[PDB]
Amino acid sequence: VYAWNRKRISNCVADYSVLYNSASFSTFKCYGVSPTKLNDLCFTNVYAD
Amino acid sequence: GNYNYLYRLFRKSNLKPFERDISTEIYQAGSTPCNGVEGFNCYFPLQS
Repeated sequence: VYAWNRKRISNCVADYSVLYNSASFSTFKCYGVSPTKLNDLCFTNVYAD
Repeated sequence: GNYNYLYRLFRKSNLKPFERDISTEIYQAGSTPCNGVEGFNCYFPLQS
């Protein structure tokens, strides 16, 4: 937690539907955008912490 | 904290103008249907 890894994801078709509908995750909450609109919206850069 | 005032933030469609929605039906967020039971991907449509 103190030193987390930051991975940059870009230049692709990022499908978040599998992660949204996956039951293996204990929680999946989105703040700035709707969780069901991730497959329609587009972002300049994505960083995975 | 006065929690008696409620508002709706979950609905699958935008309202027609001058409409009043009193639906208590649980909003379905995920692909799995919600048979009146809330939980994961099944949320109460009203927030206090």
